[PDB]
Formats: sequence, structure tokens, C-alpha cells
Amino acid sequence: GMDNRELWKVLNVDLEKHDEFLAPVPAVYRELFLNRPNRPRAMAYFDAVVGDIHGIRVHELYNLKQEGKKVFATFCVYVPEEIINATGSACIGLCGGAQYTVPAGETVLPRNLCPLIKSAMGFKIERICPYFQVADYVVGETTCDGKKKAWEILNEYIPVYVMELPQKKEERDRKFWEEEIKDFAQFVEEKTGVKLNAENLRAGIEKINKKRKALKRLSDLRKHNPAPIHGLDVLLINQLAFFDDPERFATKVNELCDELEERVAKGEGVVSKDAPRILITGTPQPIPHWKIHALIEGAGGVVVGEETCIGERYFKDLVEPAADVEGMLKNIAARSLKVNCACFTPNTGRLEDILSMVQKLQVDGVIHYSLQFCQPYGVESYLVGRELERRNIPFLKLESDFSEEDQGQLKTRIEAFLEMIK
Amino acid sequence: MDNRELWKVLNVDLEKHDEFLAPVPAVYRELFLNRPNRPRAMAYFDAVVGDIHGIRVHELYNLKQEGKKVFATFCVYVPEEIINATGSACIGLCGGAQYTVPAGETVLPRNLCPLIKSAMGFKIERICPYFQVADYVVGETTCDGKKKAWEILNEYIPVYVMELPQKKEERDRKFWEEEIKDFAQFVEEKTGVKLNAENLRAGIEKINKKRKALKRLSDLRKHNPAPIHGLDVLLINQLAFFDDPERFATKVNELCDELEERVAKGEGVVSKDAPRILITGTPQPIPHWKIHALIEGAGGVVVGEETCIGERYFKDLVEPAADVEGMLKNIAARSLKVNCACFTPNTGRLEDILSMVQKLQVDGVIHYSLQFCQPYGVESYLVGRELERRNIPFLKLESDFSEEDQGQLKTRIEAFLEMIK
Amino acid sequence: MFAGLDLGSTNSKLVIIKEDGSYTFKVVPTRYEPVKAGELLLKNTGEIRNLVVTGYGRVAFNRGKVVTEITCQARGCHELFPEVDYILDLGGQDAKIIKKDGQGRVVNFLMNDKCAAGTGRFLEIILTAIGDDYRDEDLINEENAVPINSMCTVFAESEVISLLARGTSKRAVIAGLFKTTAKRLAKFAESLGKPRKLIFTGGGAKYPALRLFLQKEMGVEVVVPPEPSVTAALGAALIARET
Amino acid sequence: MFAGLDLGSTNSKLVIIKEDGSYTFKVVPTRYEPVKAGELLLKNTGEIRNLVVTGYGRVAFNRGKVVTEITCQARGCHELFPEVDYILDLGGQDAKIIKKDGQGRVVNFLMNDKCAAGTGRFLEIILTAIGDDYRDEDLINEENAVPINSMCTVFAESEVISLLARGTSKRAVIAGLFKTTAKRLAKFAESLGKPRKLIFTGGGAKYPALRLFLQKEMGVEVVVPPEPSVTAALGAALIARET
Ligand SMILES: Nc1ncnc2c1ncn2[C@@H]1O[C@H](COP(=O)(O)OP(=O)(O)NP(=O)(O)O)[C@@H](O)[C@H]1O
Ligand SMILES: Nc1ncnc2c1ncn2[C@@H]1O[C@H](COP(=O)(O)OP(=O)(O)NP(=O)(O)O)[C@@H](O)[C@H]1O
Ligand code: SF4
Ligand SMILES: [Mg+2]
Ligand SMILES: [Mg+2]
Ligand SMILES: [N+]
Ligand SMILES: [N+]
Ligand SMILES: [N+]
Ligand SMILES: [N+]
Ligand SMILES: [N+]
Repeated sequence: GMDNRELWKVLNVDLEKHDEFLAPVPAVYRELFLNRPNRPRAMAYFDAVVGDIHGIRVHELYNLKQEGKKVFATFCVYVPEEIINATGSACIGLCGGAQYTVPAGETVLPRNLCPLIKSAMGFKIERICPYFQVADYVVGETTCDGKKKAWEILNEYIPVYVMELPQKKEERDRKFWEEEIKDFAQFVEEKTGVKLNAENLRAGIEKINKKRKALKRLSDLRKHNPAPIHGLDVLLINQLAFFDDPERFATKVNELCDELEERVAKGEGVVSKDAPRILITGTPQPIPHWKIHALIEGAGGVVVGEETCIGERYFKDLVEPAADVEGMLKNIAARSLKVNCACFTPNTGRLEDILSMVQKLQVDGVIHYSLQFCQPYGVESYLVGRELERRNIPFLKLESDFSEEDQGQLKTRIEAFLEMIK
Repeated sequence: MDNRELWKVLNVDLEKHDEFLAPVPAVYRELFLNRPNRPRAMAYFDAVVGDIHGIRVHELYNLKQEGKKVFATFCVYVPEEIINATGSACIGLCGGAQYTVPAGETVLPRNLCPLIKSAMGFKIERICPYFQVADYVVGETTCDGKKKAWEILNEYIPVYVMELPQKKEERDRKFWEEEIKDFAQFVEEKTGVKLNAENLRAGIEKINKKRKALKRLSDLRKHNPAPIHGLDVLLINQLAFFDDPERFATKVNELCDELEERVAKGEGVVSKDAPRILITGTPQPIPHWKIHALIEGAGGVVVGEETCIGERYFKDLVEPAADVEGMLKNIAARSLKVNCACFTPNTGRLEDILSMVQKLQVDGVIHYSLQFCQPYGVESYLVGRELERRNIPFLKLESDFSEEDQGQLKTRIEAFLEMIK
Repeated sequence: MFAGLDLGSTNSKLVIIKEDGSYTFKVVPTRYEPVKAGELLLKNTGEIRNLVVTGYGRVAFNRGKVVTEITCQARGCHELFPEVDYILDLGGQDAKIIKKDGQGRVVNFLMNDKCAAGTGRFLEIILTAIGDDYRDEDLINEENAVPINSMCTVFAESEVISLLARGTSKRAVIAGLFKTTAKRLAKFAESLGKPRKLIFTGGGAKYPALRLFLQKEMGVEVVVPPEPSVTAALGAALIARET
Repeated sequence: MFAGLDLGSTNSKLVIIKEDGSYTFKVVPTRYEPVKAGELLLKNTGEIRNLVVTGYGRVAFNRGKVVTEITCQARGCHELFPEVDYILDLGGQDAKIIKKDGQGRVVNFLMNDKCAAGTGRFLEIILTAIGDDYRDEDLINEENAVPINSMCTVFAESEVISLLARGTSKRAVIAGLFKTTAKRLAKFAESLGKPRKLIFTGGGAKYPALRLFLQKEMGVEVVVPPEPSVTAALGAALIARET
């Protein structure tokens, strides 16, 4: 209420547009989450985060800045959270998920561009997002065309440091990325005034590793039959990983896993054992882009995994320890390069990841979902679908944007798929 | 008949190829042959178009019978100099035809750049004798659509993918030098011809001579009244990508000789009150003539093209070096001077635009980019804003290879010409 | 006795199967109110043992068993053409290509992408605006079917405006629209494999010129149900009976 | 004796300025035949000393001096609002933002991109189909206006179908359509600079809910010509007089 509103004032949030943006969220969350039965008790923490999504955490970040720490905003899992957190500064991922801000983003971006990019740009331009308002810096990356060229525009509103990611994973590329990581470490040191040493870099690695491990633990529990948790709840948790305090977040995820282990031990789940188990693959689904999971699970399926960067690509790979800073930096670089994003060529590891997940999670069908005008994942979906069909794995290709009201079109396609694979 | 036998040997789909080529002569008639005041030296290029899938395709086929190779490329960054050093041929096959877009869409998204969809469709349908005679494709990691399409195209023809960096700092220049060295080894392997100081200097000289001839033609367009319509220069720059470099350079220089005579008499193709237009943006591959034809059909004259079928192709020449290592370094440096929007930032391109507006005495800039081209589409915002700050009239257009949106484009273009008169 | 209700984006259809196996059918415009259209169709229909509801409006209709139009279209067309494995359904908002097995069960399917939505309605609107007063066979032989952008109805409408604004014949534009649509639909209908023969159904199949252009583009026989509007509803009715 | 003729995609308009400076106007639907509409417009007019023709049909008409609707719209709006520098023209196919100087001369302009074509005609189509017989006061009074996709008329039609299929109120859908259109237009109208005041013209400016939603989104003063349909044709007639 009042205390949040004063914080948003100090951050120069456009209060009226911000209220208009948030106004319909509680009803959606009530329909898609709170009114859905059989959710684990340990979801209460995450529900309360969503209920104060622009409150307590934004206060925490504001207070860190008053202590002399910094807030770095990121848009890609390749940016090394470990280096930022080693300094005591904060890393928040601000990938856009909201249609509200897309027209504002289109004042400086083409309308035939990925909505993730357009939405994030609109949040900054309209001063609608308290997290974007509290951020000191943006760390960008040379991934897709839209993001790469959008950074040049965004820099007029907030300083953007652009990391150059290579486009292959040969030895020359691995060495190139190692150097980009070292350059970024130096930029972080300069901006925070905190030198990286063996102690604080090891601690930053351990903190982010602990977060990834908790999400890996949650992902493994979804292999059980019946599914002990709906996929929409796990998507929410993976979305919130990008904003929350890493230590608190990991603790709350592990508390959920303890509850889910009790369900598994009694054979309790959220669906019948005959409900179709679905793997999602494609682009990240940033908060509050809940549509695809909601439609699948409202049609009686259960999503048991996400091969995306808000999902398995985020948490699968942990940093290997090393005794000195030089070795830790090389291992941080190596961790991120294990991420099999479609911006790399070839990206044959992603297909192998998909096929492995189909077996590990005992999946009945694969839904490949990518955002409209995402060319990296849109183009690659052809080879993915061709291999899955060769292996007789049911496959459905879906595309959409952040506009919520193409429900009927998506529902018919999803339900026809579930009917087919039943 | 000799052409038809060649196409059969190349495994062209003869019926679809005929269907594709059926409307072309009438369009060329309307937009080129029946247009008055064209230089006499256009006759050579008109003849090339007239037999676009004949003489040159024969020459390429005969090259392969002698053990040389044909490399197909889609970007100005691929080093023509290294391929030609070995006696093999380099041809640029960027797509410019709606006919093949649906075929490309069998394996590519419909929301993708039509250059890419059209090129893919040409190979899939076996419509294009140049694509059918090619031994290899040399792809490059530029835009997202091309980079990911190479993975699909490799199923139809072997694709070698060069990794271009995305910035131009020292680490990037070293990286690209190493890519050029790796590519050289690939050409040596496929051709069996080892590069030496002699044949690499010769390859450089050959392509430099082609670029220098196109630079000479570009410079002559600064005169008022314009001595040549821009539509004719676009065609020449398009044919530069698959004609023989020696013969092509000779015919371009012969054209320049004739244009020099026009200038010496103050003769032009338009009144001198006609608005002079700079096009900037994406390449316009053959036969994507629409935008030039509409501008010049509305009374304007295009006097330059800041595009890779245009100034970005020929502006930069390779500097000499004494040995093979130095020459490869200089070939890499030449290509990395090209200010493509796939680099960040791309401030050099804005400098090029401003310099061209002054030198060519331009009244207005038309930024034309193909639908769904995201590098140039996004960059258009900063370009337009800076030209605003410098009081240069600016019109952003986008389109695809379909022809019947002329009514929309005409109104935008004609309102722009009215505004800047 | 067993009823199938297809509440489509443009038209609503009801098929009732009796105990003898006979069936009757009714079609009404949906008028964007599928609850009203469904109750209208069901007016005075007697005592129904089972009802299946399909189409867009199935989400709102408050009784009957819900089944997607993909599954129903496969079952209905199988009753008519058990020997043909591929079905193209062109409606007002969606296009559907379906491959079925020897029991009319769905083996694979694909529906139009987002940019391809609304082809049927666009043809309906454009024909109303410009094309009622023309022979069907004068389109098939029209020598100058103008190419029209295949991207979407926005781009096509833009080109139609420019074409008629510069004096192009109405008939040449209509033929161009049908030819371009048939070409896109031919590639679409091969998405699941190359059919040896194709069932073409839905309201879009009632345009005789479209069917002939589609057949020529595909190079295989295209068969059209005697009443292509109601084949999905028939499928729904058969599923109602089989459950 | 000075005539301006605007042959638009949807309607054709004729303005005639007398020697005294007074003027009359005539408006008829184009019906996809600009030449016929303009000839119907000009019959029984008396002899015209000078004519300027603008709009989609201007070339095909092959009479008078041809000027684009950008220049004509600037001239006509300047006669009515010499002190407002920005003009938003929403027609049936194209949307235009124009910046003019103190003398009425165009200093910059922008028209819709390809995906934004046809907004006005879509609104006309959907209103008749949905059925629009509530007053605008209902629309601005609507507390649950549904956000509809702002991409294009294809995606928006798909959502209207989904929304009505689910039982959403037609008033909530119609309100949402005007509101989203007003939001897109407001951002479009700031393309050449943020106006302190805006002229809103074209047939799009005849929708009362859209005017009000647009003004609220803009946050600045909006003025609307007495007859927004004809201001482009008035500009043509003023050009015809001055030349
Ligand atoms: N005489 C006609 N009158 C109206 N529509 C016609 C006619 N002939 C063909 N059609 C086409 O029939 C289409 C409607 O077919 P229909 O199968 O009833 O669609 P639907 O099931 O209501 N919509 P959908 O939700 O996409 O499956 C229209 O969009 C027209 O293109
Ligand atoms: N009562 C109404 N009846 C019809 N159209 C209306 C009405 N009220 C508003 N309109 C709008 O007026 C638009 C047509 O405006 P108009 O300015 O005449 O377009 P135009 O000039 O013919 N076409 P354009 O070529 O794009 O400039 C329609 O598309 C509707 O959206
Ligand atoms: S206007 Fe056409 S191409 Fe553009 S988004 Fe809409 S459907 Fe797709
Ligand atoms: Mg239907
Ligand atoms: Mg108009
Ligand atoms: N519950
Ligand atoms: N390597
Ligand atoms: N082949
Ligand atoms: N550098
Ligand atoms: N078969």
C-alpha cells in the first residue's frame, strides 16, 4: 500500500500506468493458481511473492543500493550471475512477459519483433517496472538480432554493457568467451569497487550453484508418476528465480521439495496416472506468460518439464570449483557455454537434451512453443520436429505472443493433440 | 536447346523453370528496354539478362569439367579473392523472386526475410541453374535467419559456415583473420590448388579491378543532371555477383567512358529539378527492382545505394602485401570494413550515409529494408533519428517480393517527393 | 437420438443420427453467439441420448461432451470416404490438414499458423464486395489470374485495393485470389505427407473454382463431400453414439 | 469552380469551392471502383475550372492535377486549424501522421507499416457483424474493456472470435477494440514528435468512443474538423484554387 507507493515514487515509477498494469494480475492469479486444487502447501511462499511482486524485493534492492551495492539487470542466462553476486551486488533477470508495455516498446522498435524484447523496452520507456527503475546497469549479450540491436537503443535510457557471445562452440569460441568473461569481471569490479578474490568468487559460485541445485532437485521430482506438482507451479518458481534473493529462494524451493518427496512416497499426485505427460521446449516464458501451461493443464495434461531458459537450460549446469580466481573464471565461462541456445550453430546438443528429457520424464508428447518473430527458435523448430517424428515422438508446434485472448485458437490445437496422444 | 540440354544435365526442374522465367522478358521490357535515354553501353547487360541462365552457366559448367569448383555465396564478407586465386568461381545467389518463396516456406518460417525464403526455395525446387551448378555454399553467421537456415540447406548442398564476429574490436579482428585462414585451407582442399604469392595477388587484382570499376560508376552518379538512371546501376551491381569478373569490369568501364561523355555535355536522364534519392538498407537482389522503378517512375532519380548490392560491396579494396600471410590478413581487413547492421554498434554506416548525402547531392534518403529483416529493421530507428538531427529528409519503407503493393508504396514515395521538392 | 453440434466461427451445424443409422442435418449462421445458435439448432429436436459439441463454441455450450473439430472431422469424413487418408478442412477462421487411419482416428494433424488465420472469412467478404455476378468456369479459364500476396489477409486486402484502384478486372482479381489460395492450400495439404488423394471439406470446399485449382496444383484427385458443411458435425454425432 | 476529389479506398469525396470562398461537399462509397465513384460525384456539378485528384484512385481517374493525400490533408486541415502542427488521419486502409509548419506545408509524415494496414475497414466490418447498438457513453463507461491484440487485424479478428466464443460481452469487446486502437494511434501520433495539440481527421475520427479514448491516451488537446471525411478533399480544392 502506502509504503510501496512511496518507494515507487522515489524510483520515479509512473504511478498511474503502473496501477493500470498491475490491476488485472490478482484475478488472473486467482483463476490460474489460487483456485486450482491440490497445490503443495509450500507454494504459499511463492504465492506471497507474486502478491507483493513490486514490494519487499524491490525494497531489498533499494536498500542494497543505499549501502553502496549495485543492481545489475540481465536478459540472458549467459550473463555470469556468479561474478555479480561475488561482490555482494544483485543480479535480476528482467525478460519481459507483458502485453501492456508492447505498444510503448514499439515506439522505438519494429512491431514485427519478439514480444519479449518489445515488452522489456516498453517497461523501461514507460517507467512502469520498479525493478527496471532500481537497476543501475543492464548487461546485454549478442544473442538474437533483436536483442543485439535493441541494446544500442536501450543504452540511451540506462547504461548497457554488451557481452559478445560467439556463435559456435569450437576451441576458438571457448577462448573468446573466456576473455569476454574476464572483461566483464573487470567491469563489475570497476562499478562495484569490490575486487574479486578467491574467497568472494568461491562464495558467489556456491550461492548460485545452490540455487541451481534446488531447481534441479525440483525438476527431478517431476519424473514421478503420478506427477506430484502441476507444471504451471514449477514454471512460476523458475520465473521467480530471476528476481528473488538466491539464498531465501533456494531454501524455499528445498522446503517444497521435501513436501513433494512425501507425496511421491505415498503415490499422491495432481493428476491420474493416465493423464498425458507433456514436455515443453523452445523459448523462455517470462512472468506472467502462463498461457501455454494453463491451457495444457486445464485440458487435463500435466507439463513435466521445460526445455527452455526459464526451465532446464537455466539450472542444469553447475560451475565446477577451482582454487583461484583465474580458474574459477574459466569454469564460470565453461558453465554458461553448456547452455544449448538456438543462437549457436549447429545446436545439436539441444536436440539430444530434448530426446533425453523425453525418456527421463516418460513424456507422452512434446509441445514446441516459441514466441512470434523469434527467428532462432522458429527456424530450428523444423529440424527438431523432423527428428522427433522420425523417432515417433508426438510433436506439436505452437507460436504466440503476450496477448492473452488467442486462447480459443491455442486451446483447439492443444486439445486436439492431447486427444490424439491419449 | 543448348541451354535446355545444359539445364537437363544440371537436373533443373524444366517445367517450373519455364514457368518462373515466363513473365520476366515482359517486365524487363517495361522497366528497362522501353525506357528512353539509356546509355548505349547498357546493351551488354541487357544481353546478359536476355540469356541469364545460358552463357554464364555454360562457362561455369565448363569450369567444373576442367576440375575447378563453383562456390555459391550469400554475403559480401565471403572472400571472393581467395576462391578466384585458385581459378575456381564465386557466385552470389541471394534470392529476389516471389516465385520460390512458397517452396522455401516448406522448411522455413513464413515470418522470415524473403531473401532467405526465396533462395532456399530456388534450391528445393531445382529452379536455378546457378544453384544447380554450384559445388558448395559458403554461409556466414550474420542474421539469425541465414545462420539457422544454413543448417537446413546443408541437407541439399554442402554448406561451409564462416563465423563472422559481431563487434570490430581487436579481439574480433584477430578472430576474423583466423576464420579467413581456415576458409583458405578449405578452398585449397576442395580445389587442390595451394595458394602462393603469385596466384593470390592475381586473385586480389581481379576482384579489386571489378570493385574499382563499380566505384568509378558510383562516382559518376554525383553529377547533375544524373547521367544514368539508378535502376540501370542497380542491375549492373546485381550482375556483378555472377558475371565473369574480367569481362564484367571491362563492360562497366566501357559504360563509364560513355557516361563521361554525357557529363562533358551536361546531358542527363532527368531534368535537374528532379529529386535525387539515396537508398540505404538491405540489398535488393535480382529481380527485385520494385523500389527503384517506383521512385524513378515517379520522377525521381536514385543516385546511390548504401547497400551490399551497392556501395557496401565495392567501396573497399584489398591493400597489397608481399606474401600469402600478409595478403590473407589484408583480405580479412577489407571485408571487415563493410558496415553491416549485424555488427554492434554500426556507427560507420551512419557516417557512410552522411558522406554519400553530401557527395551525391541528395535531396532525400529512402531507407528500404525487406520485411522481417530485423538487423536493418531495428537499426532504422537510430538512422532516422540522426538524419532528423541533421535535417536530412528521411522515409522508411519495407516490402517483400510481391508486386501488387505498388499502390501503397507509390503514395508514400510520391508524398515524400512532393515534400522535398 | 445421437447429436453432433459444430459451433463454428461462421456457421453452426447439427447432425442427428437416428436409431436406424439415418441422419438429418441443419446449418445456421453463428452470428458470434454460439450459445444462441446451438439452442436454435436443438429447438424441437426431441429426446437426445447423447450429445457431442465441437468447434469454437464448444467452450461456452453448457452441456454435451466436448471434442475438438480435428477428431470429429476425421471421424465424420471417415464415414463418407474410408479409403482416403487425408482431409483438408477450410473454415472461416482456421484451415486444418488431418491424416486419419482405417478407423477414422487421427494419426497427425496441422492447423494454420497465426498469420494464416481468417482465409475463409476474407474470401467471403471479398466475394460479397466484388464477385457475386460471375460465372464459375470463367474463373478457371481466366488467362490473367493476377498473383496476390500469400502472406495473410492484411497484405492481400492491400493488394486487392491497389489492383482494383488501377482498373484491374474484378474477375482477374477473384481468379488470382482463388489461385493463390489454392497454391498455399496445396503446400499446406502436403504437410503430413504427400496424399494419393485428398478429401476437401468445410465451407471453403463449396467454392468450385477453389477445388479445381487445388486439384491442379496438387496433381491428385480431390474429393468433396456432398455436404461439406456438416462433416465435422456428423463426426460429433457418430462419437456421441459410440460413447 | 475549384474542385477537390479524394478517391479513397472506402469512400470518395468531392469538395467544390465557389468564387466567394464558400464550399459544398459530396461523399459516396467508392465500392472498389474509384473512376465510377468520381464520375458519379462530378456529374451535375457544372463546369469546373480546376480539379485536383487525390487518394488511391487518383491515377486511374486520368483527370485534373494529381496530388497525394498527405499534401492535400495538410492543406485542408491548415485552413481549419492553422495553429495546430500535427494531423492524424485514420482512413479505411491507411493511417497517416503529418507535421506541418505555420504556412501549412508538410515538414514530415509517416504512414502505417504493412502489418498495420486496414484498421478502419476492420472496425467497420466488425461493428456491423458484432452488432453495435449501444451508445458510446456505454463504451467509455465500460469497466471491463478487453485488451485486444494490437498487431494487426488478422490477430485481432482471431481474438474477437475467441472472446465471443467464450461468452464475453459484445460491449466489452467493442470497448476493447476502440481502446486498443486508440492506444496504438496515440503512440503512432507521437512518431514525428510529441504534439502539444493534435488534429484528428478522416472517417476514423467519426467514431465518438475512439475520439475520447484517443484524447485520454494522448493526454493533450485533440480537435476534430466539423466534417472529418472531407478535409483531404478540401485541401485538394484549395490547391486547385491556388494553382
Ligand atoms: N455461398 C457461400 N456463402 C458463404 N460462405 C461460403 C459460401 N461458399 C463458400 N463459403 C465459405 O465457407 C466458409 C465457412 O465454412 P465453415 O466450414 O462453415 O466455417 P466454420 O466451421 O464456421 N469456421 P471454423 O471455426 O474456422 O471451422 C466461409 O468463410 C466462406 O469462405
Ligand atoms: N458510420 C460509419 N460508417 C462507415 N465507416 C465509418 C463510420 N464511422 C466511422 N467510419 C470509419 O471511416 C472509415 C473510412 O474513412 P475514410 O477517411 O473515408 O477512408 P478512405 O479515405 O476512403 N480510405 P484511405 O485510402 O485509407 O484514406 C471506415 O473504414 C470506418 O472505420
Ligand atoms: S499483418 Fe499479416 S504478416 Fe503481419 S503479423 Fe498480421 S498476419 Fe502476420
Ligand atoms: Mg469449422
Ligand atoms: Mg482517406
Ligand atoms: N486448494
Ligand atoms: N576446434
Ligand atoms: N535432388
Ligand atoms: N580493443
Ligand atoms: N502410402
